[PDB]
Amino acid sequence: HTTVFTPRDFQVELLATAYERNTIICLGHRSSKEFIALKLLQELSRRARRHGRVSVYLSCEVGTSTEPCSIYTMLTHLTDLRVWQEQPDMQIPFDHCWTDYHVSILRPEGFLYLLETRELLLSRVELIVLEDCHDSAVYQRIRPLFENHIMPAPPADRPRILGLAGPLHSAGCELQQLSAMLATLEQSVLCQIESASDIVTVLRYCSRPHEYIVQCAPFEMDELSLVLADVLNTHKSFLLDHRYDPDPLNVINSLLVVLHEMGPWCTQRAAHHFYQCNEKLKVKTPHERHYLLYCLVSTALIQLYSLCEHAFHRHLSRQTIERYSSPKVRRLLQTLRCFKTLCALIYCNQNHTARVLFELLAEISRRDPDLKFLRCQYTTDRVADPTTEPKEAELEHRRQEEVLKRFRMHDCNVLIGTSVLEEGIDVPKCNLVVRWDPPTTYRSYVQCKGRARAAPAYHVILVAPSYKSPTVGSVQLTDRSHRYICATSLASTTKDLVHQMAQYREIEQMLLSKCANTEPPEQEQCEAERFSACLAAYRPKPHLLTGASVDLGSAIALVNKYCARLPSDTFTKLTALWRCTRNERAGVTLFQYTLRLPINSPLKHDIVGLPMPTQTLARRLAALQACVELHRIGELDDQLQPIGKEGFRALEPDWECFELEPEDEQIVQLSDEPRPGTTKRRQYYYKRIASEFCDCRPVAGAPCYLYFIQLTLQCPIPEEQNTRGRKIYPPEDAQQGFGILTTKRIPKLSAFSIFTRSGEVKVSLELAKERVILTSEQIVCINGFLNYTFTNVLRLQKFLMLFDPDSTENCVFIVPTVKAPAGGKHIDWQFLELIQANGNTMPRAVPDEERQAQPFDPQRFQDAVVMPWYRNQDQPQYFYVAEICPHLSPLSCFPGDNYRTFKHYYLVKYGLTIQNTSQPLLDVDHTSARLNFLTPRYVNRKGVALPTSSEETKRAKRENLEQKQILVPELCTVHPFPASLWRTAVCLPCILYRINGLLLADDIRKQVSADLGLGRQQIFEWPMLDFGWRQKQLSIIQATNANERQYQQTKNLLIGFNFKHERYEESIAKLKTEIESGGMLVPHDQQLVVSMMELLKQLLPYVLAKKLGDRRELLLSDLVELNADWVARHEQETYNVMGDSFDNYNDHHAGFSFDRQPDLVGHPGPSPSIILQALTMSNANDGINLERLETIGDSFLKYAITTYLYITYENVHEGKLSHLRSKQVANLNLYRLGRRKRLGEYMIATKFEPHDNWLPPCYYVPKELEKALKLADLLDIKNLSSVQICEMVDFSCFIPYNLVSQHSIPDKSIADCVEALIGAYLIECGPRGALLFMAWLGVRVLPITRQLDGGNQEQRIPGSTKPNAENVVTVYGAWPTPRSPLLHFAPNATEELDQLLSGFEEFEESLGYKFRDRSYLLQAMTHASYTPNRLTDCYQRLEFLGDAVLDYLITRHLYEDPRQHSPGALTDLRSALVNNTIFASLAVRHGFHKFFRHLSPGLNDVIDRFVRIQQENGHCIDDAEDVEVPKALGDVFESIAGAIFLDSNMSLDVVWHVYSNMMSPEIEQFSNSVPKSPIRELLELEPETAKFGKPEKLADGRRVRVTVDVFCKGTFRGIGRNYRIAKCTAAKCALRQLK
Amino acid sequence: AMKTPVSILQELLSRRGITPGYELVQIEGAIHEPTFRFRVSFKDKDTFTAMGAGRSKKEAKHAAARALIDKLITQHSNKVSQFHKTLKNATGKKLLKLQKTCLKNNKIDYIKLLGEIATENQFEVTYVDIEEKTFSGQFQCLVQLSTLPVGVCHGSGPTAADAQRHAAQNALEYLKIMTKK
RNA sequence: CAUACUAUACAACCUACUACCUCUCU
RNA sequence: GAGGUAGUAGGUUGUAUAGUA
Ligand SMILES: *O[C@H]1[C@@H](O)[C@H](n2ccc(=O)[nH]c2=O)O[C@@H]1COP(=O)(O)O
Ligand SMILES: [Mg+2]
Ligand SMILES: [Mg+2]
Ligand SMILES: [Mg+2]
Ligand SMILES: [Mg+2]
Ligand SMILES: [Mg+2]
Ligand SMILES: [Mg+2]
Ligand SMILES: [Mg+2]
Ligand SMILES: [Mg+2]
Repeated sequence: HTTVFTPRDFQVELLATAYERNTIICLGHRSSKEFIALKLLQELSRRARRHGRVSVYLSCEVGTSTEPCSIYTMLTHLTDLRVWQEQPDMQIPFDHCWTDYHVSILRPEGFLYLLETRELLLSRVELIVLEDCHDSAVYQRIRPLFENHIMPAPPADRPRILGLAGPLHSAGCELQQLSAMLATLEQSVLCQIESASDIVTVLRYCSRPHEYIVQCAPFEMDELSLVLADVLNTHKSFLLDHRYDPDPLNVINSLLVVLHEMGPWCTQRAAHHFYQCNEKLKVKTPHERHYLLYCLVSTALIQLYSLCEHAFHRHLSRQTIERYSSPKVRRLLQTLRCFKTLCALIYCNQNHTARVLFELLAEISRRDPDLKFLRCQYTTDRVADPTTEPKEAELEHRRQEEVLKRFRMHDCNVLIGTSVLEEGIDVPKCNLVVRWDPPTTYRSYVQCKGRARAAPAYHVILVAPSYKSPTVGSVQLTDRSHRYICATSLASTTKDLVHQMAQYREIEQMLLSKCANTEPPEQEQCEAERFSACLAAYRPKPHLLTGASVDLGSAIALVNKYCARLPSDTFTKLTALWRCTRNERAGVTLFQYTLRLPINSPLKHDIVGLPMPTQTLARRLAALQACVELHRIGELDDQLQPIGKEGFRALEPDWECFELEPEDEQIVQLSDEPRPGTTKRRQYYYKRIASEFCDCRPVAGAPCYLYFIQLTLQCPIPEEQNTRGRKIYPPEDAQQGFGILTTKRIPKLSAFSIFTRSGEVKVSLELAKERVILTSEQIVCINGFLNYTFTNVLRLQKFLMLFDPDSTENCVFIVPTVKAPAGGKHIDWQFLELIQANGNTMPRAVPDEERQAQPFDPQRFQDAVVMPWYRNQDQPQYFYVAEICPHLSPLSCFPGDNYRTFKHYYLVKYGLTIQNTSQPLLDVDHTSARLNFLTPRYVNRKGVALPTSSEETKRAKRENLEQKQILVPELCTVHPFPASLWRTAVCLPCILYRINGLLLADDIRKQVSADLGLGRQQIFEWPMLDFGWRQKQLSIIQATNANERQYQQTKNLLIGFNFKHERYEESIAKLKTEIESGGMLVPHDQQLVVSMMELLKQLLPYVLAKKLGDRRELLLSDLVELNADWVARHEQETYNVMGDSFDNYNDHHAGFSFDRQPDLVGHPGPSPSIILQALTMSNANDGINLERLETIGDSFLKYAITTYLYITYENVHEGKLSHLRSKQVANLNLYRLGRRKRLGEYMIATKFEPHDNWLPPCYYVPKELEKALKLADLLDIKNLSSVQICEMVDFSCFIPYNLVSQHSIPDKSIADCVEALIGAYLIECGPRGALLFMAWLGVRVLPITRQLDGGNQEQRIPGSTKPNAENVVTVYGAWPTPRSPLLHFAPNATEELDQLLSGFEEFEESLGYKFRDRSYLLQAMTHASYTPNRLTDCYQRLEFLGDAVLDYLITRHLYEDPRQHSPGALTDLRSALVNNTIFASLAVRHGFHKFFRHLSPGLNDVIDRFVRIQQENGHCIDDAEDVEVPKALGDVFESIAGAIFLDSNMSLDVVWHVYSNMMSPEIEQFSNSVPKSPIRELLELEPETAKFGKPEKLADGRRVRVTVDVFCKGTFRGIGRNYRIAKCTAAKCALRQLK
Repeated sequence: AMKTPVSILQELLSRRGITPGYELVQIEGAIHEPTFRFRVSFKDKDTFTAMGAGRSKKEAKHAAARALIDKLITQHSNKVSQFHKTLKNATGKKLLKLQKTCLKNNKIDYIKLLGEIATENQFEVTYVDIEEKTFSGQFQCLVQLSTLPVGVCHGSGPTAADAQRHAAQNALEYLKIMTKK
């Protein structure tokens, strides 16, 4: 990469040269030729779509069959050009004149047919792509076209004559008239050969190794080889004349040439391979005579093997090869022993020679101690098919892929290949190449030589006597052979092949002479680095001379280190487009060296270099200028390297930092705990009680607010769960109620509902319209009542909890109320006096006389509680009254049989005689013990009800007496609380818990409305807290069509290269003398191998002592100063461009809108119900959850941070913007923001069990009993201090937080609340309210305009913090309009945008949105490798925006589903719907690849095959070779969404409106069914039984295989480009087969 | 015994009424084991309270009741070599005679010698003379031997007897050289 | 890779309901 | 009312595997 820049791949180089002029592309492969033809068809269509011009593709394999050719599919699948290829016998139906078709594919005879009809005018055509013209017949067909249309047509009116002839070196015939053949070719078709291909651009821009031709010796033919040749000539004539009475000549012939050129031991080792192949083939013989023939061959190979083994193993491996082999392998071993990384690519001619060379190299490597560093692998050619005998095909596939893996990375050095190693296979950079055979043409000479790019490199060809027959005739064994059995022309071939090598060098000099861009010699670079290395460098840190340095060599090696390290894919090679140009000044020649940078780079102008005397000096100084401008604009650091992915530093002052609290900093810097921001770490937070409920107890004199708890039945309980058949008891009609006395006013709150034994009851709080002034005796009255209600009646008082009548926490009074008989409600003072009259009273075990005193009353036991006094004395169970029964008696029938009547039962069980027999009975049911009435008792949260009771058990429990509970009214004590008041009392704790939670959410809303003007501060009632409720064969043909353009090509570049058309000898003789005398022919008996003022004067001879002055070197600013003075002195520098016009012009010339914003000014903010829901964790087991608000809040977070990272950093690419987003979005950041702004303590994280998780009002926990492991004294010390008087007076036995005041909460759940509150603020108060909430939390994502406070601002324009010591607010403003990247470095960049955007109006009609700034559209389409884009950037960092826009659009639309998906059905309906495959499928379906601009070959092929397989599918969604997906096209689908976002003044509604017409029918199709993804389905339906394996590497080098292992069902494998696509297709084939 | 210790404690305490107090007081809601801890009381006015730990709340109640109760109380070359030994096990003196004597002499009748060698190593020969004529106008024959795998040798001559004799001499020197080791 | 959104299987725990057993209550 | 089941349904956390950007 050092001193030559980096070359473009040869396809676009040929594209640029054929853009420049007429060009005969001497390219072999038809696929690259078709890519090049496609690309100049669309570029000169863009030039042609101005006044109306047509470009033709006159062709020869077209117009006999009715099928479209490959170029028809290529050009109507992948462009918008309507091609009209001439079908056989066109009749031109109706009025269909040829003007309205862009490409107009034809036949040459057809082209003259409309040329003489004056239809296709030769002036009006813009391009004439004549196809393959290196053959005689096509030339004779083409001779009437250009013999008759050169004289009337001036070269001004003649279009470009692109002609895709074959590879020039294997073209036509002969060698003498080669140059005259090409000369007549260019003179006929009016062209110039511009062959710049991989044959050429390894010689030109890559290393050129010193090649060596070595003669070994002729094989002086010894006695062993004499005997072996005698035997083989004895059987050769016998095999020649075989017969049959009612193959083997090829395997008896080609064995002899191994003896002729490699020796007798190699003859043995090749006869073993032939013997194994013959015994493989001879068993399947169906013919008797052929069986005898193959037995003859196999036994002859046997006797040759045994003769050689007995020869050199009884009479006797380095010395063995030295004595019993040919000098050719001795020369090979000398060449290999001269070397001591080595990457060897020895070739061969036939597939058996490779294997005997394999045995030879292995034997020497395992025997000779010198060459122990030789790892040998080998390959053959490929002939057969998978259709016939797939066992051999799969075995060869698995062998060759392992061999190429072993050669690939570093293990195997010597790889003794065959003809499959030339095209196709990608291999490591070769060091020493040994062509064993002489090359057939120049193709096998430099598709083996012109691959070694390391340059300590040698390409050595061992040569010998040529392939000629050493046979003697049909004679039998000789007398000398009998004696051996019983006892025991270099110059001719070398002259002809040196003439052949001189012909190859004439070919390569011809190819270099046809190159457009000329190269200086390496002596010029040696002269430059020797002479002119005294120019001052660039040191941006110049005080220390050990760091920054850009010299002459480092500059030219430091632009290929910047352009490579850029955002690019595998379909993109990035490079700088250098141009030299010449001028003369003061009688010397100078070379201005213009550069250009990749459009990926933000150095978006040319660095027009300064002149130098040579060209390499111009190159090195222009790279100096490039490095200087690179660092001055800021792309380089102090080490003059590109900044890199991590190394980006933010510029806005709110960002960077990212410093947590020290309690979080210690863990994030120690790394030994569970990580913060994750659910693995836990922290205990205090349950913050409300502001209005802390220190609020009314005192004697202070008028306190009274708040009745108004309950109302809404949904009565259906009778299917009424297993006891009890009466429905609505609390609205109940005479006695409950109320709250407090001294801080409760705000307006949302009327929630609890689910009790009478159904759903809505709970509200209503004010008393007269204030209550509360005296001092009534203080201890209420203090008695609270202790009674929450200690005796409901029994919630724990041992670690005591009644503190002078308390701070939970400090609200509760009063028993009553309906006034005249109307209204008030406080029941008589009831509190009655309650105070009897305290914790022992129920009285009354004697017989009291029960004998009065009869039954049917008014005492209406609304009563009937606890029994004969059992459970200290605290009785409380029973309701359900039915009074006059049809039962104490003498009535017993349920069971073990006892008699109820009176008799009561005397026999205890001893209570009943003195009333005429009394009725009481059917009762128990009181509540699970006090949590928050959740519905009989319904899920999906809505579908749980099962109710069976009719048998319900009828039994409503009829049979063995169930139910029965009490006599004279042996039970009526509790003072009526049953209606007991039901209200038992539903009190859920009312108070939910009212505290709603007040906490109101507290958060109050805090943000105080801080950032976000909502009202204090006050209309809130909305209620509601809980929510074949063809496949026709497939192969299309794939075969793609492989068709490879298939014949291989044969077309293997054998034919035929059909010649119709000074050199002196150059051949000169090259012969040069190759024989210059040491490049190794002969057959040797071994292989100034003063600064005058230097400145000659350096710039175009005054110099003043600029030099006293110092040593010259500054670059001084250099451009003298050139600018020379410009001002001497008029103009009119320029000759020594060998671009490719880029030019710069160095030349109300249905759910997604962004609904409510008026944030004068807003109530969000409702505390949905802030409660966002504060409600999923562990709460409640009817509200944050988890559907977290997945919309997270997506809005990611979207808004992506947009702000796009607007501020208008020069950075996405590779570090994603790093900044991953900093600012991560759950560590959201957790530290939540812990900073008090969110661990505001959440609910447990099922509310009132016996364990609640402080009742005016109760106080000492907060020390949990860490500890009379009562009046305990009071008086628990207000003073805990630890000192405390000490003075199923593992981890130190057990954490007491349950009543704290709740354990993980970090990521606080991040979940952060995202959930972002979503809650989003839903209620718009996207702007969400943005201001994130600014409130700490992620600052909006601009700051610090303005002066305008004298009690009053309105408080929102997002404006409280003023500091000076009256200055910090009002947040809206997002800024970014910079349109129409980079005006061209004087007419608007007309250049209109020219390069030609014909996209079809795409605009295919999308609907007419762009107002089309540079965004061009930035979205342009690939990273579309180098003629001198107008904008590439598309990567805009796809970065579009992905986030699409993720938010999908997740906010799918959140709005009435089906109310889970978080998992919101992920899975998204992650199966924003995928690269489905994005690519809508891209192909809605015409995106038809307007995607790129200049990459591999992406063009991939896009072509995918559009073919999609167009055969109607655009619907061995080895498992499936079609790869164009990742570029899915990224175009994302980036067009991004460009529509940015071009529309940043609105998501226009993006959704445009993308609905593509995505939304398909969206309903996913939203009904269950799509998943092929790897996800194959691991879902097989939840454990699939196991995916480690990668294997194929033989090709750009293919990976996968091998799914579905256990005990089938092991399947598939291939693909990378791991992702290959794994997807292998699991897809497993899914498709296991159905 | 089949009664749980919760119900055992309830039965033991039912002799004087009494409603027990169960209160879950202490959960370690840790990262992978949620451990519960209840505490059992015995009235709030005069005189008992124990604690109980567990992994599940039913087991927590059980352990608390238990505490309260207790408180109350390659190879082809190997085939070639195996062929060499299964030709070697024919250890007759004819093989040594063919090894020691120079076989320039063609005076012997080779068909009886090859028959003796074939019967020596339990083989049998088969002659196939091709009836069709060569371009040189001479007879050609091929001889087949039931070896491992079966083998065919060659001979030709102006007569069919000459072809058979040439193939027989080929078989003779053939067996001579694979009796040389 | 990293970083958000997470899925399935398996394990533990909690919670709602339904039908039956043993005790208790009746 | 308490305890033991059995099933359905909700979750929560851990482990393993994996999707999508
Ligand atoms: O013991 C439970 C049950 O017998 C009683 N009960 C009675 C009547 C009715 O319609 N429903 C009902 O549940 O209530 C006792 C406790 O049940 P909850 O704890 O309130 O579910
Ligand atoms: Mg209950
Ligand atoms: Mg989750
Ligand atoms: Mg997030
Ligand atoms: Mg989250
Ligand atoms: Mg999950
Ligand atoms: Mg029960
Ligand atoms: Mg479930
Ligand atoms: Mg992606």
